[PDB]
Amino acid sequence: RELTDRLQAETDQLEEEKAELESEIAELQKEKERLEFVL
Amino acid sequence: KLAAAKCRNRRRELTDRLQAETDQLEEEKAELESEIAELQKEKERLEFVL
Repeated sequence: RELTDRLQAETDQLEEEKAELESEIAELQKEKERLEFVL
Repeated sequence: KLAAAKCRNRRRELTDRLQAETDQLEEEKAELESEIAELQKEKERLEFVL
């Protein structure tokens, strides 16, 4: 289980970055929607 | 009429740029999802053999 943990630790890193991207996407869409629908 | 069309195009320009940025982030997210898959694909090869 030693070689598998380095893999999982790198998976964890990528998952944080992915969550950061999803957070940016949602915020930009909220802004887009603000402009589109005039809110 | 033409002046109203200018403000419209400027916002439509802005909303398009917000969408072009979104598409870029979505591409980046897709690349991250590949790398994750390739890593889990190996965590299973090893865990399988081990």
